[PDB]
Amino acid sequence: MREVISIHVGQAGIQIGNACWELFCLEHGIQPDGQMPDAFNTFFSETGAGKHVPRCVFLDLEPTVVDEVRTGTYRHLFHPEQLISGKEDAANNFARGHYTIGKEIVDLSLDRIRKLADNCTGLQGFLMFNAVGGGTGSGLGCLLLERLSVDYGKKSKLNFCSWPSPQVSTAVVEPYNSVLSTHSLLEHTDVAVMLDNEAIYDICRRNLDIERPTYTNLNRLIAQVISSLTASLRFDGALNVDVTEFQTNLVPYPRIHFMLSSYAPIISAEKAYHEQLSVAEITNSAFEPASMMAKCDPRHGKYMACCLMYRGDVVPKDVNAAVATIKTKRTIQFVDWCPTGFKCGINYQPPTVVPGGDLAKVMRAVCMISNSTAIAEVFSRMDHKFDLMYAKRAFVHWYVGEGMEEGEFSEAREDLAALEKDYEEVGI
Amino acid sequence: MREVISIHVGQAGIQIGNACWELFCLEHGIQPDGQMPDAFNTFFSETGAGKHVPRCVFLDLEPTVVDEVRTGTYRHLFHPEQLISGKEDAANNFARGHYTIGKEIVDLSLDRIRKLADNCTGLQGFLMFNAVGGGTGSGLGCLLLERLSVDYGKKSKLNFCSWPSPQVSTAVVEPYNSVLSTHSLLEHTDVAVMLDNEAIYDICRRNLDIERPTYTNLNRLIAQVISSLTASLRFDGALNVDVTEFQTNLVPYPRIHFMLSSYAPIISAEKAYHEQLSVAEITNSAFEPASMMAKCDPRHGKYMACCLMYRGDVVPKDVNAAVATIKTKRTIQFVDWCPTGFKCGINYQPPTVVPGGDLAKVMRAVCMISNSTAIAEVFSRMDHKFDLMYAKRAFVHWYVGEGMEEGEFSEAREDLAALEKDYEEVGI
Amino acid sequence: VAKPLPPPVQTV
Amino acid sequence: VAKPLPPPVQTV
Amino acid sequence: SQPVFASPLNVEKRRLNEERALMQAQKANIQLPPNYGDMDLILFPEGSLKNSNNTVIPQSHLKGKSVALYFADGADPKCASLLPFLLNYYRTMNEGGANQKIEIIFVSLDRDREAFESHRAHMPWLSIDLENPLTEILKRHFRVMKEYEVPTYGYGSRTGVPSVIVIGSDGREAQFLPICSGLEEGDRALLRWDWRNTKFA
Amino acid sequence: SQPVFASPLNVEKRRLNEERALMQAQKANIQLPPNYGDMDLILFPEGSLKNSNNTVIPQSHLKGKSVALYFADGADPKCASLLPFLLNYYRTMNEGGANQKIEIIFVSLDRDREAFESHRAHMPWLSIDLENPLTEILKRHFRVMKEYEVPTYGYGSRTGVPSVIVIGSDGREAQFLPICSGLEEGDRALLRWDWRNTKFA
Amino acid sequence: MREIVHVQGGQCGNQIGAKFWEVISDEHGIDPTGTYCGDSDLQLERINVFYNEATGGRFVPRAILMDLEPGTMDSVRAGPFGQLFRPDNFVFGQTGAGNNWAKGHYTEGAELIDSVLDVVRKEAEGCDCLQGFQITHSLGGGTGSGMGTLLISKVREEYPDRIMETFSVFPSPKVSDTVVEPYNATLSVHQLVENADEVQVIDNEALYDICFRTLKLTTPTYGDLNHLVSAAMSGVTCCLRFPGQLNSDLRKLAVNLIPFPRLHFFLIGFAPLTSRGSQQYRALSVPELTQQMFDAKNMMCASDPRHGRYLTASAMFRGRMSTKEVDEQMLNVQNKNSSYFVEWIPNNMKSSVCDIPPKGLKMSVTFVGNSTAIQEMFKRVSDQFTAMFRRKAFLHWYTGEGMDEMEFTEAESNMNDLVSEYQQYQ
Ligand SMILES: Nc1nc2c(ncn2[C@@H]2O[C@H](COP(=O)(O)OP(=O)(O)OP(=O)(O)O)[C@@H](O)[C@H]2O)c(=O)[nH]1
Ligand SMILES: Nc1nc2c(ncn2[C@@H]2O[C@H](COP(=O)(O)OP(=O)(O)OP(=O)(O)O)[C@@H](O)[C@H]2O)c(=O)[nH]1
Ligand SMILES: Nc1nc2c(ncn2[C@@H]2O[C@H](COP(=O)(O)OP(=O)(O)O)[C@@H](O)[C@H]2O)c(=O)[nH]1
Ligand SMILES: [Mg+2]
Ligand SMILES: [Mg+2]
Repeated sequence: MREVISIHVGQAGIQIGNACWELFCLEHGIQPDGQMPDAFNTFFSETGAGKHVPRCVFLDLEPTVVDEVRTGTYRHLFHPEQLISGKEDAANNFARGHYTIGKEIVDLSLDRIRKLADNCTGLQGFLMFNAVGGGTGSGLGCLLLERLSVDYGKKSKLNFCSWPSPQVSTAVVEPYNSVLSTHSLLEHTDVAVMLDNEAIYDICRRNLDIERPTYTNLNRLIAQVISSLTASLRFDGALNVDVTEFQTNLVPYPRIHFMLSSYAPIISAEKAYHEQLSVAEITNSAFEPASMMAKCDPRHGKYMACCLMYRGDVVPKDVNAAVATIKTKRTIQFVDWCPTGFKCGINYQPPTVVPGGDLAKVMRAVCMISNSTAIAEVFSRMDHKFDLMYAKRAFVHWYVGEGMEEGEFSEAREDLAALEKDYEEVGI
Repeated sequence: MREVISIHVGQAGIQIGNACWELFCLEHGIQPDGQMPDAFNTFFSETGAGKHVPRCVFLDLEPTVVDEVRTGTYRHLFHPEQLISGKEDAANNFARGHYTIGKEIVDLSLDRIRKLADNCTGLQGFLMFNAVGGGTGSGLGCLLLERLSVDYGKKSKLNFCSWPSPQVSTAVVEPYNSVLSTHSLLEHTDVAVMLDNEAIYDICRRNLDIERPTYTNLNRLIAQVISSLTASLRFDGALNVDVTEFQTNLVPYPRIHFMLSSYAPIISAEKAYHEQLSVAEITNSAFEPASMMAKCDPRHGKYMACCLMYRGDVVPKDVNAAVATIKTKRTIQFVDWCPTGFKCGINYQPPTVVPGGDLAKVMRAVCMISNSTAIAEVFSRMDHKFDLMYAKRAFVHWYVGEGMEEGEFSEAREDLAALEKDYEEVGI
Repeated sequence: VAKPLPPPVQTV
Repeated sequence: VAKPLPPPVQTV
Repeated sequence: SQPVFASPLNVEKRRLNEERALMQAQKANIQLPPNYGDMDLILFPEGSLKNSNNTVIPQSHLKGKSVALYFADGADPKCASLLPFLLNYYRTMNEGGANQKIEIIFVSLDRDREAFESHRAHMPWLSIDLENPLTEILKRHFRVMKEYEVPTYGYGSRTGVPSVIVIGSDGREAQFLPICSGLEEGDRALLRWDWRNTKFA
Repeated sequence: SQPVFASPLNVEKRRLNEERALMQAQKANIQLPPNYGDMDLILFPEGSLKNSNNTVIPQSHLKGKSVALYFADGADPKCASLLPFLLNYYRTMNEGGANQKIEIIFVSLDRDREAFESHRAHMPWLSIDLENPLTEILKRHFRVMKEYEVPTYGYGSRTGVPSVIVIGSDGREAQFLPICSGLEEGDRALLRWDWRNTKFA
Repeated sequence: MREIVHVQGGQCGNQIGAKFWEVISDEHGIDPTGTYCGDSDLQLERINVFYNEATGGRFVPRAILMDLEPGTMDSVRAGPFGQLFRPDNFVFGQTGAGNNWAKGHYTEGAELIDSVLDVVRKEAEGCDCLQGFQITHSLGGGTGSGMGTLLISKVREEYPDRIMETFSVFPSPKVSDTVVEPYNATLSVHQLVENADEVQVIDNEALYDICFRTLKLTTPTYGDLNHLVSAAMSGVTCCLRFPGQLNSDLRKLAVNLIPFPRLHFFLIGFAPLTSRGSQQYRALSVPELTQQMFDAKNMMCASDPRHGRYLTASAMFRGRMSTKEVDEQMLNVQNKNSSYFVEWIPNNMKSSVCDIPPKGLKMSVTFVGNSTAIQEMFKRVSDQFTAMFRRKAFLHWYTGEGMDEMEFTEAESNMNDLVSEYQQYQ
């Protein structure tokens, strides 16, 4: 029982889960071929003579992101057909990932998801990694949520997105792709966690001291965040918590289901042996505005709920004293209709380190998945991006000429605008 | 429990921290890495496997003098962001330190002081070390008092100044930075110890008999001042004094909080073993009006209070005999509103011996933190320089250029004028 | 690359 | 440098 | 098998260990060939290391000390820039503390013996003689070179000279300090030395 | 590891100490490499020290003494000025008492044997002859030098010739007598010598 | 973290700064191929002030070589230590500026200034925060006086926060060459008063004065007297380049030596100096460097400090020394020689201590002071200028290439009032 299927769509989805499966195999003991020289049942199956295979469905339209995965070190670990590729790219078009090519690929991805679920004996939920602000992560990701809801309904379709940063973008059509993908990000997903490149960039400078980190070092931190989020599932904890309680004791009224991630400590090895790592200090660092992984400063806003993922040699009486210190802090605030908003969680196992990664051996870690009204502003900034492009129909011939009716831009606008009104009426 | 945080600012602040934190390291047994091969709690912490991180912030707008501790042996002792540096020096400009380039480094200084205060279970004082003769020590140091007095209100803030000497300046705009920075050390400072370089030069000349001493030798004796000051916070004794009781049994009416230091078992090994350095002789050399660490003669001022800190194999019967013989002499005089004017404190710990430095092995010590009305002359000597310079508006275009209005020069002189007027008013 | 496996966590 | 430790004082 | 497969150390240790496994099977339920973890290696021979006094120390003398290979050139401007800094790092860790922390083995890519000696005289940590084949073997093992006269086996260069790579007892790459690599921390990659968890056992 | 990590005396001390430590490690939950507090050596071998009658004495003779090395060069006007005051100080502070207080060991920085003997004939206390490697190893151990011929490893020079340096049992630096130093008092720094706290134990 | 960008203009400027990059190189162990020999942490930790990396390990100087001729910049390149500078940072110009100030400033220098400003914007703006600019030129020719001040004007408006330290070489008129020295000198001074933070006045005759009555040379050549200038250029920025007990900065000099913004013309000097048969006769202590740092001839400008007063003064000591002597000697010169020291500023001295002495020496010191005796340099050029000006001297070159008559009277006004402003504080 208790199986979690991970779905990765896009370049960023493949590369993030690339660090995830590296960390999962290194943690449980599975080598890059499958062999171990039933805690693995959450992310692996088991075939005969210890041939553990990940339950991933890596998905992209271009082959030049996934072909390296099937020719490098982890080519025999992964099942050869789970890595699904089309032939040409989505060209950063939503409509080319949703209205032209992709129908030849979703029939292959849904079938392999079907065999991946037949091997299960009770799925906790569909963990997902995508990149909103592109062609495959936006368009083909939206198509996957449409089909997964109608087929595999009443199941926990978690999502972890790569929402475009306020300043660093690496593209010009992400104002179009981000809010045109937020339909499935609002009506289909459940624990949609917002991540962006810029905030993990600033974390890597401040804590990890890396002045020049790359897509590797960001995906390592996201892999540790996912490892902490599914930690009582794989390992024994004093206060276990599953994906069902993330959807109940962290989520208000149903349309409000966007989170914001945080991790602590992300501190480097040269710093590591110089300071305390007590649970009161680590939740002070986890509640720092600069450690927020959305560039979405929570000093302005109101916390509706907060989920804490203490992990390691963590004593519960020290946890309750730590959250009492957080409650007595005046910088952060909680909404009036939430007396207790501090669902905690403890897993006994200390977090693992990859040999050669940027992190250090740490006794305790906290993953702080919080829902606030501050995250209205990450949609307010793309609201400003969209009406500055679409005011005179920019880049729309590329989308109408491939299948998209012109009004789909405008019903992406009150989909965002009702999202803003909903987040502003919660805190009253 | 029993923690004190030292706050070094200005280049003299780093160098005085190199000697003080050195002495605190030996006086509890910490090796240069930070490992002992709980008296240490006021100065160091406990970071797992014997690691001992100091409780300090080394703050400077110029990286050069904080880099020599970052590149010497003690990068591994100090936590590497407890040594906050900058890009451009304030450059002998109180305007630059307090309004212009100190307001970007003040964020990292207050964030680190907050982190250094969150691991405290009862904090006694902030031992700020600075030098009011220059740039960031006069500027950013003043602004750090403004931020500290508003977030930590009940907290006491001790302050070891390095007030300009009469005939030795090493800076010509020094009278401007001294007078303009009185308000930080008048309304946002609870203890203001006034030191100057010449008095240490004279003590090193006739007592230690080093004819040609360097600033590193000046940092020898000021290190011995804080060791006797925080002696009772760390080791047991017959009578103990904490920083609450220094600022109670010594400080009169709240504006008068300006004290003078006089350590006096200063001796070196060629003299040391020839004489009895017992309680009577070390306290007569303490009250001698040429061993003041101020270049300020007490023979024209009235002792309002005195704090003798005997430190070693000192018996309390000899303390009460020594306070009798200093009270029966006419050359030492007291204000009429003082029947009792001594807060004697004994620490059983012997003075820490100095291998390879300048002092010698002495079995007992004494340090005075005495408030007198003689200290109304260390500011009158700097009045004459300020009025001479500001008569012709000399050097003031450098001040007004970064946003320091010409008005503040007049009421900084007027604030020191009311400071002088307050001092002969007590002595009537 | 093929990273070395961490040592096994002995039960306590 | 680091010092040696003072000897313990036995009670009488 | 670590860090690569096509290196003289790996083929040589593989040959010795599975020859030992065949000998044990002949004098014998043993699996052939042995596991990589079961393989044991002497990383350095008897007379390969010399200190500043040019006296031979054995490989077992390096226990408990975080040791790193330093692939260096005498005439290279990056190596000549990095060397005083490595001297200061060696001092600042090996003076401040009761226990010795880090050792640095020196592997030379210098053109000839006398310039190797001139570069090595400025350097107080351990070194390997240039004409010894162990230097050439370590170059192929850790993939360090300036230009491809050395035939790589379909691989690439892990890094270029200068290189400070922390090494293990059986020859694995513990961690790479990125002096001149894709991460590019000149002067400050030495601070990434995790001497607590990199130990020569 | 005092005062200098990069000294031949300390690298020989380290090699001997952890060689012996490994020997009883295999002979016998022990700490390796041994810490410098438990590390031990002999600073002067059996045939090194030489008194005024040219008869050899060993190291254990200096128990209860305040022992200082005198690095000196005969042709130096520095040393020519310093020598009579060193003679006076040694004379009067060793004659005035019931216990022999200090002892001085002479290390030569002379041109040759004839100049060494001509300079040592004016000098009554102990000496180490120039052909001994002990003089050159002590020069590199305590960083006394007139001009950079011998490579110091990006490190300092404590003094130029001459100097009196009091020494400990394990080669530590007890205190520096500031003749040619950062303090600069010629023929007067000898009064800073305290013979109490620096005993050869 | 802080960078000085050196721009050298003119035949005098290029040759002086070629010695400056030679002495900064061996202060930093740099071989004349870019490689670094000799092992020291302190000789590279603050080398970013004058050198940049080149992804080959080559330390390349921050030199912005300029002269309106393919002349002395060919000799700088072909000579020793000439391969260090980038060939890109060698802006040539082929038309020639024939000792005429309006040539470099108005009519030929205005078509190459758009390229040397592009070079200095590529090389100085491409960092986090530059400390300032260092300009070396002579106000006697046409290139240094004309093109040099044109770049000075453009840099102060593009970066109106940074310190421009200018080691100007004023025309010393007692013994000199070219007949248009007063025209080029005065037409540059009325620009250096506004848009120049520091101007160190250097005269060739005083460099010969050191070379004859202090060093006892046989034939003082241009290379020897360019070496003495480079001593002062390295010594001022010593604390910016090495750690010390009492660190300083070019802004610390500016705030402690400029009582009013127009008065910023300093007398410079540098002397632990000695003759050939006297370094083994002369000691070395703080009083001995002090007495050869005030006296009469150590000044590199031909202005007697006794014929005036010191408004303010500073001393950049270098090397291992006691902090008591570096304070007491500045007091001792202050109270013993009180007539040559103004009173409306009390205690007119800055001292500052480097820990690393220069190569070979044990301790050195450089003077920069704001002595009011600098009025006798502007007066010694004004009395030559008005002599030529009354009968309309060598002028049809200046007027013919785009200068009206009002520029020359405006040149006389802003330099006559500079002497008058120095009168009010003497
Ligand atoms: N965290 C992270 N962000 C990435 C990564 N790759 C790209 N991004 C950012 O995410 C946005 C989406 O880029 P992609 O991941 O290439 O989009 P996609 O899902 O691959 O869609 P297609 O490019 O059409 O295949 C880009 O604008 C990048 O800024 C990655 O590997 N990790
Ligand atoms: N006690 C002591 N005083 C020092 C030391 N170094 C400098 N000073 C004094 O500090 C005074 C001036 O302050 P600065 O040294 O310029 O340091 P600062 O406060 O950072 O000023 P800026 O560097 O210009 O920003 C001088 O009068 C010196 O006497 C030192 O090491 N110990
Ligand atoms: N110190 C020094 N002065 C020089 C040098 N060359 C020329 N001069 C002086 O500079 C003046 C001529 O100006 P110059 O800079 O050569 O002309 P420019 O090239 O047009 O700027 C003459 O009075 C020379 O004395 C030199 O190499 N060093
Ligand atoms: Mg793509
Ligand atoms: Mg400063």
